[PDB]
Amino acid sequence: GPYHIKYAKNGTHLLITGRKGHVASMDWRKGQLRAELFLNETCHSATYLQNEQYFAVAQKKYTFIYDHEGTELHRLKQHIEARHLDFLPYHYLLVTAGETGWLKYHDVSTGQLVSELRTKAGPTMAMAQNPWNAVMHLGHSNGTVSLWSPSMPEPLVKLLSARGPVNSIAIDRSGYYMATTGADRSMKIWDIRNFKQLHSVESLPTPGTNVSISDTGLLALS
Amino acid sequence: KNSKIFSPFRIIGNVSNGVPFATGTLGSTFYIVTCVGKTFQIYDANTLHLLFVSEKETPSSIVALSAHFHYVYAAYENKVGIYKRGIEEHLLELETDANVEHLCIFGDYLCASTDDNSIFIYKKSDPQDKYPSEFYTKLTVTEIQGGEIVSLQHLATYLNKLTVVTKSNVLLFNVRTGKLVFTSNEFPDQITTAEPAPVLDIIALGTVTGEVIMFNMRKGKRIRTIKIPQSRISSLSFRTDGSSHLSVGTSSGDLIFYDLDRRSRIHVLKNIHRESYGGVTQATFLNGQPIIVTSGGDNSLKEYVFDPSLSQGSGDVVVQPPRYLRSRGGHSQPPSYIAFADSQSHFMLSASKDRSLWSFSLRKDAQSQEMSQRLHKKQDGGRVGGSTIKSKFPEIVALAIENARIGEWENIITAHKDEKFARTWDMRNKRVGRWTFDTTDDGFVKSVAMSQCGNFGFIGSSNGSITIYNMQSGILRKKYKLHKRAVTGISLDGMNRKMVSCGLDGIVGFYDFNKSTLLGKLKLDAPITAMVYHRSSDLFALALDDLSIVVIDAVTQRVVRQLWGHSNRITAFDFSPEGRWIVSASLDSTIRTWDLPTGGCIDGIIVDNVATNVKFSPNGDLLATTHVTGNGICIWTNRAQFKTVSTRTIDESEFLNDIDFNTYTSLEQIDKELLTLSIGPRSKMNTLLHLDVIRKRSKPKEAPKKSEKLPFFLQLSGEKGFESHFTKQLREGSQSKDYSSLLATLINFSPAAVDLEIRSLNSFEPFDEIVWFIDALTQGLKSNKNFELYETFMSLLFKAHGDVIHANNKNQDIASALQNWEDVHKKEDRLDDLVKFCMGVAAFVTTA
Amino acid sequence: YKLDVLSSVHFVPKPASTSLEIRVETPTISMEDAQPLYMSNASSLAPQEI
Amino acid sequence: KSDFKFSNLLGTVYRQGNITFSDDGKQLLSPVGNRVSVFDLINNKSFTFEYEHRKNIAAIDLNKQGTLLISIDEDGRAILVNFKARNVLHHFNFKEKCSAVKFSPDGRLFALASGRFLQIWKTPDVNKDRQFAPFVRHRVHAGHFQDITSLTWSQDSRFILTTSKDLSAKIWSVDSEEKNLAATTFNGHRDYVMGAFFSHDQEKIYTVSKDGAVFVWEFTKRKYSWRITKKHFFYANQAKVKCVTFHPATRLLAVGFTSGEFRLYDLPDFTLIQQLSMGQNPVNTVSVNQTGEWLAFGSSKLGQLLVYEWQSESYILKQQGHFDSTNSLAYSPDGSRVVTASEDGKIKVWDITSGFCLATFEEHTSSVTAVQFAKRGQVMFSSSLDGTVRAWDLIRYRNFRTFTGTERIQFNCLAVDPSGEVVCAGSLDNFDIHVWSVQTGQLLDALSGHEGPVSCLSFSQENSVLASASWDKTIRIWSIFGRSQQVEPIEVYSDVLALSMRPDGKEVAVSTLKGQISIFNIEDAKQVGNIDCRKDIISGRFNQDRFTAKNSERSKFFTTIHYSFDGMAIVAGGNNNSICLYDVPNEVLLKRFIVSRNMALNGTLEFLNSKKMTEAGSLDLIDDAGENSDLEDRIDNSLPGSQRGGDLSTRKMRPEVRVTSVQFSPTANAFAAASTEGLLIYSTNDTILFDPFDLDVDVTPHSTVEALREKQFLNALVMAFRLNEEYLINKVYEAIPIKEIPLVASNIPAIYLPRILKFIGDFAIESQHIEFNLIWIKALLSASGGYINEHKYLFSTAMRSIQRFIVRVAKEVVNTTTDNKYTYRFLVSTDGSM
RNA sequence: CAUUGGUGAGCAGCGAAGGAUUUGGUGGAUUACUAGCUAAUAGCAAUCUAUUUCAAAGAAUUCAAACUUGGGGGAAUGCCUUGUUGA
Repeated sequence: GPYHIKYAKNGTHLLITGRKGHVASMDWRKGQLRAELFLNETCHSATYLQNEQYFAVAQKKYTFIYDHEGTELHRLKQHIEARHLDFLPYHYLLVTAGETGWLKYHDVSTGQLVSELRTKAGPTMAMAQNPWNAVMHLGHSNGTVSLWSPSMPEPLVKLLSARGPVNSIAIDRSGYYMATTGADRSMKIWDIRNFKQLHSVESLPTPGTNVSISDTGLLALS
Repeated sequence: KNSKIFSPFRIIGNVSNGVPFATGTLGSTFYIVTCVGKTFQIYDANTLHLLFVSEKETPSSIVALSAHFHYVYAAYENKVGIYKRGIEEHLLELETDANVEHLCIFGDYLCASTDDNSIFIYKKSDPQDKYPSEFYTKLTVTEIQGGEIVSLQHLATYLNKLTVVTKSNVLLFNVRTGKLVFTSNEFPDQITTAEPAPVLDIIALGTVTGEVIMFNMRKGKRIRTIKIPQSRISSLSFRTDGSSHLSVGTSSGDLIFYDLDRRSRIHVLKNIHRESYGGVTQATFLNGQPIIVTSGGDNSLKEYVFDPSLSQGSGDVVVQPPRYLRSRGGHSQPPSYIAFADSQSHFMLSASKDRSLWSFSLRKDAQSQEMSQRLHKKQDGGRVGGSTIKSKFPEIVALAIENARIGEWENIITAHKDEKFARTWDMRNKRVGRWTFDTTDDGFVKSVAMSQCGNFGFIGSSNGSITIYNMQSGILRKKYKLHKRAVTGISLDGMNRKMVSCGLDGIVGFYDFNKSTLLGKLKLDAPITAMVYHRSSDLFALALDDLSIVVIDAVTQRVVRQLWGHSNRITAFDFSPEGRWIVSASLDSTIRTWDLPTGGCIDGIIVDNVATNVKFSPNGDLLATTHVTGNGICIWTNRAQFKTVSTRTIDESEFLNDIDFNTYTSLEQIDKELLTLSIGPRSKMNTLLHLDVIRKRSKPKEAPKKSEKLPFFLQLSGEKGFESHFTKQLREGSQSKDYSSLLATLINFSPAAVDLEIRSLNSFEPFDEIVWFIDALTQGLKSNKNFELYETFMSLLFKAHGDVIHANNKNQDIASALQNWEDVHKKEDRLDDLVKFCMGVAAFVTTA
Repeated sequence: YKLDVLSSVHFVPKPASTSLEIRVETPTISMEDAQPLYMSNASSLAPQEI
Repeated sequence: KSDFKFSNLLGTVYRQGNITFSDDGKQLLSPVGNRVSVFDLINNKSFTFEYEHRKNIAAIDLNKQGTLLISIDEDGRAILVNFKARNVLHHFNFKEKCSAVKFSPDGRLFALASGRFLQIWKTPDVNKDRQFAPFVRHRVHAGHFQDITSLTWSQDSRFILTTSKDLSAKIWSVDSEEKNLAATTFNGHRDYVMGAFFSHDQEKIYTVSKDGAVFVWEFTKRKYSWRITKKHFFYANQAKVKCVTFHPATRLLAVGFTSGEFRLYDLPDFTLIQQLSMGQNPVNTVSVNQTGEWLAFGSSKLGQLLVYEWQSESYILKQQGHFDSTNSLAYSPDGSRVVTASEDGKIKVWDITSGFCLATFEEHTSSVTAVQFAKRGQVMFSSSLDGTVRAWDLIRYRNFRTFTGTERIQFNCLAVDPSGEVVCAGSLDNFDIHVWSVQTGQLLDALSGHEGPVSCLSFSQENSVLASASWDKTIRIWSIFGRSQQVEPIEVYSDVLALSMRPDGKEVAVSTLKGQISIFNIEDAKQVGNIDCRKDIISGRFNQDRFTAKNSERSKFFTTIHYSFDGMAIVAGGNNNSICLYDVPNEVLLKRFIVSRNMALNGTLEFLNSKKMTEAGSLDLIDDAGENSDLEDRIDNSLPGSQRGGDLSTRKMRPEVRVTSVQFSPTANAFAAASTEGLLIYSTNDTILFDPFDLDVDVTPHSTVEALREKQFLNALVMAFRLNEEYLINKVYEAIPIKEIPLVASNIPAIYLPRILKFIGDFAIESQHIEFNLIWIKALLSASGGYINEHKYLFSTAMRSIQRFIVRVAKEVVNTTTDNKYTYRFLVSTDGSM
């Protein structure tokens, strides 16, 4: 199916996932294939968690954790129905946000579910980690973005971004500027320290499906 | 020459006909318009699937084609049609009588050159519009300026210039003003082709010797001259991939590729199309791809690739030769024998005089392989003796196919011209089978047939013999020597019971097959040239030589019909899929549809071209015929399948509607004494009798939820006198003593209406309404129709107002009305008499 | 239920039972389905049952 | 003899897609998977079309004038059918999953919601002939952003407004000059939009969403354009809107939820007119009739249809079909009804001519394996896997007997004595035959001797012996009456698994696992002849078969057999895609039928598509489940490896094709086959076929009408028989008068006796001349009684139809007449009042 | 004496400028053929930008939300619910 790209943090490995079962972990630069899996359940996303060596893919119900060779190591009975995966890399925390309206942080070195947090607002429509802060910005179906932390069982702060569902958000590396596009054909550039929105492009001539910001302040919209 | 049953669908199996095709780019994709007689077809290029076909045949043949983005300009006889997606979006009739010869579009102008050297330039009306519409000017080329016009080109970056290339020189015409600007130096040869090169100002000119002239137009000087010797050059194309190659397709079947930088010939593809059918008639490199689409005149369109080089550093010096890529094709010669290959009407077999058996498809025109004549390795051990120069079989003159054992062994038996044996073929693998079937008396196979079960093949030779071969192991079993002339037809019943043969000694012979006896020997007058067996009715038909069709029932064993009326030889004929018509095409260029029951000709078509095969579909829907000239198969459909068809006699004019449309509307009532029932559903009586309990079971289990605020008159608020109509009509019927209109409305009323009015009759006063109602019902029972309905209306009256007339019994009016009622009901007990007799005797007969 | 379906309804039946159910006098028209037609008219009890 | 065609599909009422009414409101078009059933609810006559798709249907639309019918399956493949002809006009491929078709109310052009595009095409005329390409396009609009889920025409045909998972609705105009009049979009909902409708004067728009909200849009001020004036909401918590409809002339909004509820609101002002519960599964489609009186609801889980009249809360019909659960079949001893025993633990009596269920019995716990009638059509017996076999009385609807074993084995086949005193059942857990008496409830005996399970039982009627055939590779004939109690075995080459007995009772036909129908005489146990039936079988490759269909032998035998009532042909069917019709005295097949060409089953094709096979595995054995947008349609309730028990969700495999049972009809030349998609009923038309009988050059319709006008009735009738034309027989049959009926019926030939009996039976069950038909029947039975009582088997399925006519439609008129007579005698004879 | 066992040496017979077995690649079919792109009533297809903006419309369950859990025991500290103190 339609594939899905993740790069490693070194920028030296590439993890592709197709909507059917094709998951490939490859070296991309010297043209090697580290591990290829033909999972048959529809897979949604995948991240290299800490290395090129371990990666977690989200599957039809359960998240699975695979070795550097496709040797399946774990299946997570507690991470039900995820579509969004992430990994806080200094904290060694796998964050999974799903269709259950829940947000779970799972410490991957010990093996232990650090926190279960009940997003009230129903199935999560976007997710991006503030890297400089390591705080998860989720984006709900109401239009609200929510900054979340694994100690407080309450959202740290709720921002009303757009009318109707949030489609995709992405936070700059320096931890200062968030871009968020919503299905009312709109795109907001928000400031995160002091939480004042900067400027709001209002009529994109189709909804924006994805946003990303580089390490030079380049802002890419699809 | 029109018909009344059939109507032409399309002509199936053609790809190209020798008119140079045209290439049209859409976005980044390409299509290809090829000319097929009067219609054109629009092929994709990445896959060669048939996208479009022209929806209306032109009044004559198409001379030229050209294709802009969405629009296709087709130049037939005197006009130029502008089509989009197959539909004629504009017509452009020229003001001459001389035929149109060439056609070039560019800009806002359309330049059409009719054959007497006069170019008509048409202009777009509004510069936003989509095709040229208005006459603009009429240029002309006299003899002192040039010969016959060879081609009309346009070069890029030439404002209002039209490059007219004649047989002697190259001209440039300014088209807005209408003034000649240049005349080249006359070439000492005859020019046959032109082609604009993808560089500036350069046009390539192919002559009738072996010469390709690279000619400039800014200066007017022959830049290069490339000699093909002993050939005529037919089509030129350039490459635009990033390599500087040229393709010169000759009129001998060859296609030669040059590299213009090294002044070399890369390669030469030998004999891609037939020299006898024009050679290569168009070759086109697609625009930026290493793909050449070459179309010939032998009903074929191919396209080849240039694989990239096998070297690393050298590159353009080591060029791989061009290999094959996709292609479509058909028959080159006209088709000889056709046959419907399954009951879905999916596949046709078609064997043709270029010795090729194709399997055409009536659903998708890219499912149509050619059946392969590649022999199987022997099961004895010897070596098969033939020529080491491989060839095709002789042409096919008979075919039999049976899908009962398909994918297990062979199921086609084919009889070839002037050979002494038949071949087996396999429609699963689309290959030849491993058995060949001999006759064993030095006779050619004149006819063949197969069993229904798919086990036996009968070969009737040209000396009388019938040999019966098993098809799994292809082994000989029997031999029947009844005839001593040739055997022109064999068939076996669907029960494997009886077996008919017919032969040129005027003899039909009915054999048994489970025994090995002779049942009968009929002798007709003339020789017999064809037999068709309809197994579902056990009727076969024989086409004779006193020009008639003799229809013989095979069981009772005699002639039942003898259809007369053909005026020449009978070429082919076939049955209807149900056994009701015989369609026969004959050498007086006619196709007659005879009806078997009434015996007469019900339809006749005159064709322009004699028809050599006619086959009904195994389904009901299609007729497939094929003619003397034309490389396709004409498909017709059944107005009779989608409508009703009258059965009269037509032929003497052109060249009781009950019985005509063979439908019979039943009598409403036969006698005025016999009882009847109502004209309607047989459930109205039971519903009236039990109208309450059925609704009681229909109501749901629980109460539905409603609001509290609702309009009381919701039905009447669904937006957009004195008496009642039934009682008024009953009153007038009592006045006139005629209740016929009341009984009409009572039969008209629906279930509930009936119950509602009969309950709301008036029953308090001296009971005028009850008396009039019973009078109406007595008039109905005297009328003797709707007997169940009048009896059920009286039962409803007795269940509603039984207590009222029971209390007011022996009153004079109700007593008299009930007395007349009892008189007629007494008169109609005879139905119960009949039913009791029939039920008792039927029970005794069935059980005891 | 889950065990029978898993075992591909080959099993061994229930031992037996009894229960003294009741019945009620209704027309069989109202006993049968919900539909424009019918097939039987008599009551739901026999004359010796009433 | 053997020209059958697909007449009816019985026992399936609605499976998936779009339910339509006729324009008059009398006929109801509902999609079974490929075909389309049409029920005329007034005349009580159903049919189903012969053509079929390659996959399940997702859309239906009939024209206004009732001329054309477009049925679009899943994945684009439309078929355009001529309706009053029942014949396929054109096939057209739309390549995306088409969500909706709708003709315009004018009739000239139809719209198509396919992808995020709205396509508008022009209809082909019906008065013309067939073209290569009849569909001429009008326009294609592409304003939306996600898949378009609904489509509605304005009353005048110049506006369309569509509805999409964009969470938005959009008005397009048909005309380019009215683009400016109506080029707009409507936002504001929260989950989807599931309907957008015009008012009856198109100055209000109601848009309903999956969230559960209805917006009333109006063109008002605060130069001014299209506000929301009202926001009404359904306050359903877990339920979600699954299908909406709106009748604008009566202002009716009929909404169907995923809880089972449907609600009817009035909607300029949102008053709850009614709230009801169709079931306990989702409600998948709603439609109205043109008057606005009938509302047709359909659900796909359990596959049911419900036509409801809402002014008086009255179910016009409440039917529930069956899919992949039909273990057995029987006919009534008539062509009237068919009784099906189905895996849900149900028994249903279905009508034929109006394809609805008249009665359901629900006493067995587990699946009901087999069902028979007695030698009378008032009592039936059924045998099930809860280890019991029950009798049912089809006059007062009660199981009056429930026979059980002792050691509780579960019963597979049963057989019931002609003289209805003995019921014998055979299982696979015990391989002894258990026989009970019927009047007393006790068990008589256990006939033992079979090594290994008993597959089929049958009672030879006209001499009453028992034939039991078992995986012992053995037939065994028991004589269990007359104080002898004696056995005789016959040995076959393989383990026999179907059995049938001739109408005579003189021969047994057995069906073995080697692909052979063998036929044995029963006085002397010698084998008479066999039909080898292994090569005329269409077997299929499954999507999960790692071996070819040629090598696979799961489906190269027949597991159901039925002798005809003549005794001359056998119908045969098994676990494969072909039903075969064979001829016993000639041991050669008459015809083969292909039961389903639906690729959404499994054993249908022999050759799959290598474009579908990847080097991972087949592209069709990938979980398409967890892509779904519904928790309930995403979860998996399956068990590992189970088959043949429980619901169609509990097995994670594609439901295979099979024919579970076959029988010949007792009255007409038809046969029924209980298969995975229902009850396929095949029947013949002597109307359409031309099959004469002893013709000659003189016999002609013109000569026959000449004989009638010259008053030679015997000759006219005999010529019409030899032509065998149905309209000719009907013409002369109604043309001869009363006073010459007994003479003609005496001097009719013995060869044309069964033909005139068949004609009278069919014409009489559908004709209004009850007096003329009864006079004819009386004259024929009077003239030729001993001949029929002699040839009891040549006239069986003709005298049976004649008995049916007499009992069904003449005894009812006699009943009504006698009731009226006796009530009149009581009203006019008895004392009055006071 | 047989081999319904292997490995070889020769015939009879079949027999047109040879023959047999294995095998890599590409093309066409495997469902029934209405053309490409886009911001789409048109435009592009050698281009969408030095019109790409404005106007309009558009904000319930005051948060209803895991219908998504292998079986038993518990749950300090967490989390959920209810009450309480103090601001």
